[PDB]
Amino acid sequence: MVSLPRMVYPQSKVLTPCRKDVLVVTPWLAPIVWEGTFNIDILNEQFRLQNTTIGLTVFAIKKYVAFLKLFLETAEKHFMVGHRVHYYVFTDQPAAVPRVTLGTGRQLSVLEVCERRFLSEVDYLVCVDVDMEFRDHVGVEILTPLFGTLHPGFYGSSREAFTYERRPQSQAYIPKDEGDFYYLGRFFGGSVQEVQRLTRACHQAMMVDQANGIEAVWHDESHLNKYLLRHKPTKVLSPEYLWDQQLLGWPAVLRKLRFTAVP
Ligand SMILES: CCCCCCO[C@@H]1O[C@H](CO)[C@H](O)[C@H](O)[C@H]1O[C@@H]1O[C@@H](C)[C@@H](O)[C@@H](O)[C@@H]1O
Ligand SMILES: O=c1ccn([C@@H]2O[C@H](COP(=O)(O)OP(=O)(O)O)[C@@H](O)[C@H]2O)c(=O)[nH]1
Ligand SMILES: [Hg+2]
Ligand SMILES: [Hg+2]
Ligand SMILES: [Hg+2]
Ligand SMILES: [Hg+2]
Repeated sequence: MVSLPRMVYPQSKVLTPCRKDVLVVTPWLAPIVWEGTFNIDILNEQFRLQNTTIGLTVFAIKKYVAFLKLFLETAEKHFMVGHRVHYYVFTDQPAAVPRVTLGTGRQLSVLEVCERRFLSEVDYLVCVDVDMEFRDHVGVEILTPLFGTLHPGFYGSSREAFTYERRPQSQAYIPKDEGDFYYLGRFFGGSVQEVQRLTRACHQAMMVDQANGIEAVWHDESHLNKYLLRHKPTKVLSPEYLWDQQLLGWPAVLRKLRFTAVP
């Protein structure tokens, strides 16, 4: 709505690709977020003017509560810094949640293990796994109605090699000649509405597979991929946003490693 203020930055070169080594836009015109493709100053202005609030959801059950401290501490240094953030930690051990110091405008809720609550408190929802840590900037450049993240182990793979559910009996089934990318189940999100639609669809699909006595090869991730195949994401995040340096190193194609597995 509101107009952006005067800003000074490099023009942008119509005749110069921002990247010559990677695909920066999908066939359905959704941007693929790589370092160098965005001016964070412009994006920060756009989202702050909207007083955007981002919700970050994580599940920490059983032995996984041990990952919370590093997860939250690093998020405080790299996730949506400058914007309103609301952390939602779902755990079976509320008292085991570390007391992490948060910056201003950021809050955390412990939910022991509602839907409409999200719609009321945040504009976007970012759903990630807790056994990770932020190592670099993860900001508003990822926000959009719906986004998936390229899985680090298959970004350069052909569709036939993707570990999609290949059994026709499963609702998550995807044949060999179908598929755009293999998205990681550990990092996805979008507007509250779109995220609830995705989780709702996947919940029902999994219920169907259950009754039929079948369980997708990679569970939630398998259904996520089926959903995103049929409902194209409005933005796709590159592997910079979901990596594992111990297992994959640090390729030249990745100018930054932002969110990674904890060794
Ligand atoms: C062909 C080489 C690929 C190496 C990565 C395999 O990653 C696993 O992929 C499956 C789907 O095929 C699941 O997504 C699984 O969760 C992935 O493992 C997890 O992510 C990788 C990157 C690594 O951090 C593992 O320790 C995780 O368990
Ligand atoms: O067999 C499993 C593996 C993971 N999880 C849950 O998934 C979350 C994060 O998943 P994972 O360990 O697969 O994360 P990744 O290494 O993919 O980041 C954990 O907090 C657990 O609550 C689970 O319930 N069962
Ligand atoms: Hg979520
Ligand atoms: Hg689904
Ligand atoms: Hg599900
Ligand atoms: Hg899903």
